[PDB]
Amino acid sequence: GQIQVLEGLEAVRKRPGMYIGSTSERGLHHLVWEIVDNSIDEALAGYANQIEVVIEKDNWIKVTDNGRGIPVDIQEKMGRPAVEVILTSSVVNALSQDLEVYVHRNETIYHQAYKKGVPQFDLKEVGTTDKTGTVIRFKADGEIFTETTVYNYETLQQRIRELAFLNKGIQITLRDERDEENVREDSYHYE
Ligand SMILES: Cc1[nH]c(C(=O)Nc2nc3c(OCc4ccccc4)cc(C(=O)O)cc3s2)c(Cl)c1Cl
Ligand SMILES: [Cl-]
Repeated sequence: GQIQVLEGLEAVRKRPGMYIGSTSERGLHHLVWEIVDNSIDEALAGYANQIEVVIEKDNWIKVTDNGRGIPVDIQEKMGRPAVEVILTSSVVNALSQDLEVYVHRNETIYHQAYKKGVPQFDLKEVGTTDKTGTVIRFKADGEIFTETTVYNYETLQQRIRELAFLNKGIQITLRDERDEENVREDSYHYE
């Protein structure tokens, strides 16, 4: 089970272009689409209706949704929490130098961090909450994306606007916090 996980990460890092199209600027932006697509699926299942994408200092990406939260129940097949199985099978996690998740579920905040898809510690209870949803924060691996790891605000804006237009009823917000002195936000919500 666990051995099959490591080979999966190795495979994605060995031929990243086969999984995200390219290691150019295009492939870097794809990382955001892959995570946002998971939030959109949770909205289409009837659970979520708000997605926030933040470009943080040093081109971290934070994606937050108000869905049910990725499940944390032990996956009888792997003996690992479901969220760990799901994120260790993620292309984005494989192609990130660092990735962390916060799940709000069962009135609890759970946290796990990864490097190149490898968990750095067991899923941990870190707090309490009266909300549900998922926070993903990731830093693209510069060893993979050798051209640029800098996000283009207008590229992300055009695609987020498109996703809000195609998926009516979902509020999707993009915020650029890289320059703390000039913060830019665009928020889209069709019908
Ligand atoms: C930013 C973000 N959000 C999500 C996300 O919310 N995905 C979810 N998948 C799921 C989900 O997927 C299927 C599942 C997987 C393992 C164990 C039970 C169900 C189930 C349930 C549920 O049963 O309550 C809830 C969620 S929420 C993901 Cl994945 C990412 Cl990345
Ligand atoms: Cl759960």
